[PDB]
Amino acid sequence: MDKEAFLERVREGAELIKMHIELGHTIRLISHRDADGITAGAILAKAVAREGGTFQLSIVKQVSEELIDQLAREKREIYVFSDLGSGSIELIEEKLNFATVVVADHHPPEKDSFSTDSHVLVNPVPFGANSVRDLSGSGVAYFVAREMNRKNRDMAYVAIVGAVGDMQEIDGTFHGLNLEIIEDGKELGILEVRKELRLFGRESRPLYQMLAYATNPEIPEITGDERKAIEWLRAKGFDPEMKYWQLREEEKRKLHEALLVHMIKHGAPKEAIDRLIGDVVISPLYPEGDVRHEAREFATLLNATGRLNAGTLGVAICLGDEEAYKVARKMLDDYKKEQIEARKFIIQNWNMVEEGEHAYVFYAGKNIRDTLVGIAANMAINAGLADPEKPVVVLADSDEDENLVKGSARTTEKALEKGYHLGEALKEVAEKLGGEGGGHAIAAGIRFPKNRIDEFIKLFNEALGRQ
Repeated sequence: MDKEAFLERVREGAELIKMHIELGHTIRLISHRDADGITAGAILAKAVAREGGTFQLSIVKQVSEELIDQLAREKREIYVFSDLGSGSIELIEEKLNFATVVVADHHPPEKDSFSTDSHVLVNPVPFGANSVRDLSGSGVAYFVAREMNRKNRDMAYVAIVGAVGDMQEIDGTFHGLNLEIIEDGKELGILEVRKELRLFGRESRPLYQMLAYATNPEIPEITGDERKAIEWLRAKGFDPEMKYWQLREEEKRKLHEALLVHMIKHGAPKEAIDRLIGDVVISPLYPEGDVRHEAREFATLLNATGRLNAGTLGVAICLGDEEAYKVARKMLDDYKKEQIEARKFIIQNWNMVEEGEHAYVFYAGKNIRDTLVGIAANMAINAGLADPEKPVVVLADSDEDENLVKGSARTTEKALEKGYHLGEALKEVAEKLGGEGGGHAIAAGIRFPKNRIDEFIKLFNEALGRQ
């Protein structure tokens, strides 16, 4: 793999950053949105701060020409790209030749090096490392930070969180330079490698969801069906509502046994089994039951902050800001709280639905958020409250606009046998009201003027009548 040539570029980028830190220049940091990028960005930010330096961080979706030009107009002394930039080398090189740039990334590069000296490409791939299993974005950032100062080895777990988010251990175990980072984490006792269930949700999910949402690999006759999964755990004498971390080591082994036997009974290859049960990274730095205690669950948290326009908050968490974690918790729990509220409202106030000949229409106004309209509809159905043969529509005032109403329609298999098609019906009514609508036969959505709700109820019943 020629580690020494790679380590040479690492040192190149490490000393270059420290040079600007000692010059009192603000280190401009740019990192990718996912878990690999948020962890990578934090590792560099930690390094800068540990040296008494100063940084400004950005969490972006991708490197684009617009972005590079924005950055060039900031006229910074140094730009540090993290988990990004490898495909944008000549771009970066032309528009940022006036400044120092360090690229710490593992994606297949455009070129194997920058033509000028003040631009260094820190990347293991040109030296013979596999982009998807030998080291991740957080990993190369970790090498840089460790060269700057060995103390940054305490970010070893944060580095591995990125690796797992990037699925570097897709086969069930770690490889390449990742192994070195893990050993650093083992020496500082901030991470432990277990042999456990490699599924998501060992800290914050019920066992039956942990199994049903298993895709790598999939669990035959269980993946997809939560009810089948519930039945399965109860039959093997397990609490389907319990969380994996709440099991004893004794109970965990028997869970593994039942799953081993389950896979063998379906003829799964050894490789599939080794992906289901294998390396799981745990950190003593966090209490068991907390999503930060295991790497996959941590990465899932950070991916979430990335998609919620709060990537910099996810970075703060990796840095050790407990208050940031509280922000992230309330942020996620407030949504779960709205989903619960949505189902409460529609069931309690169900005595006020505009039942027509063919459909139920429920207007909730401001009471339910745009996005929760669909699950509200499903609630009325699943409660057995609504006639299963009769489609349900929930309507709520839109957050974006004000004169607008977003709506979603759901129904059943039984109803579809009457020839119903919510997508085609919502299409027709939308066009007539001057809005947008469409979707599948069993589920669809629509947006239209708030002042034509009575007209919608008429048109929607009529549109279903024709089918």
